[PDB]
Amino acid sequence: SSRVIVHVDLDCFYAQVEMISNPELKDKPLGVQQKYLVVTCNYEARKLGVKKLMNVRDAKEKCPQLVLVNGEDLTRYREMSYKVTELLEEFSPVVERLGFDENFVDLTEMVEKRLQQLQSDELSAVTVSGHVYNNQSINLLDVLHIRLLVGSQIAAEMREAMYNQLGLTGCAGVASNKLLAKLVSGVFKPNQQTVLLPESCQHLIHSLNHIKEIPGIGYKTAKCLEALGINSVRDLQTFSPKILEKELGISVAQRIQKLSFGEDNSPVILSGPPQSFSEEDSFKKCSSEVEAKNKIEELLASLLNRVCQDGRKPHTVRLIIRRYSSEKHYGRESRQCPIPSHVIQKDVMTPMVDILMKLFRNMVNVKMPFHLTLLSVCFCNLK
DNA sequence: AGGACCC
DNA sequence: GGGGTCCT
Ligand SMILES: Nc1ccn([C@H]2C[C@H](O)[C@@H](COP(=O)(O)OP(=O)(O)OP(=O)(O)O)O2)c(=O)n1
Ligand SMILES: [Mg+2]
Ligand SMILES: [Mg+2]
Ligand SMILES: [Mg+2]
Ligand code: NA
Repeated sequence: SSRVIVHVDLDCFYAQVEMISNPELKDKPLGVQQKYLVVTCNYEARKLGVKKLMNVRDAKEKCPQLVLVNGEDLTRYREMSYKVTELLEEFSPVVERLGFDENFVDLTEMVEKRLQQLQSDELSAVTVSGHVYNNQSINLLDVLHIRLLVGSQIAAEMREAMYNQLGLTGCAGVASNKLLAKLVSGVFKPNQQTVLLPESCQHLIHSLNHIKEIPGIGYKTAKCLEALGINSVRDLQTFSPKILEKELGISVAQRIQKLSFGEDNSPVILSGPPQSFSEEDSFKKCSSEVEAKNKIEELLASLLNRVCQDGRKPHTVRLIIRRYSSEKHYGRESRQCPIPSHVIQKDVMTPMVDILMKLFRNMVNVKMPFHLTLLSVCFCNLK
């Protein structure tokens, strides 16, 4: 039952894609901009003080000569992200995506099949590729260490193929489960890889300084733990299971406390094609109102091409909006409805827009002043 | 339809 | 910001 899981995580992904298109940017500090946001930047910019998700002002001041490129259209990042998953799928079919630039692959079978092929006296020649977390000593007679080192060799083949075939560099983490592979993959960056031997697990988990650093504990849950006086990984590990459940539900409570020890039994699952296709536009009060028709028509036009290009067809459409002000929860609202079977045919635009516009009015009272900062359209329930 | 999480 | 996943 012991697995060897690899987590691959590309370097500064959007900036990396822009640097490749336009090598004139290869040596300049570079930031990818969406509205007033520097969503990410290359490693030249992270030297000069720029952070991911820093607004343009803080970043131009921290680095005046920061070159900026617009990254609001994700089409190119999207396309590259699938070329990566597809290439990893040649190694093992079951690849799980997490966002546009991370993949997990279960290497156990590949590892076992490579071990099956080594003769008695070349087992002792097995070596690591890249870093060993916490510099831990290898024990060549420990079969778990052996299988992890073969895992590290496979990861280095995957990184070399991504570079040689797609021009992309990234990091990899090899460990016994997904949580640990993903934590260890960030230890040496950019463009490096690390393997976690089982004895250093507690060390890696206790190296985190904030409980939100655990994948699966987000903004909301962390705020609730903070309020319970839970602040370190160890505070979570040792806190009352009963009380935790009462304050967060058997579900959230029991999975996070498990994660706090480094335990994660979830399988790597095959992502395959996408479950939804969406586009959004953000703006400052631009919409009020029914020119949204324009706005909604443009989203729709690009979305229609994507779903067309996909070749499965969608059966539900949804419209998402967001309303202006204030310090409270500015949550989104939406309306969905099925797409008429006759329309399921890829004129199209006109009845698709009529539908969206109806969903629009259902949400917004057109008789008073509107109040909108976001329009989004989603196609889903693909079939 | 909303919400939590991820990138 | 501009995307995604799955759950209640
Ligand atoms: N809240 C977020 C997080 C990420 N991204 C985008 C920008 C990144 O280029 C890409 C990958 O996210 P990562 O967190 O892996 O960030 P990077 O790949 O840019 O940097 P690193 O080298 O730290 O992985 O997803 C985004 O738009 N919004
Ligand atoms: Mg990442
Ligand atoms: Mg990355
Ligand atoms: Mg991915
Ligand atoms: Na987290």
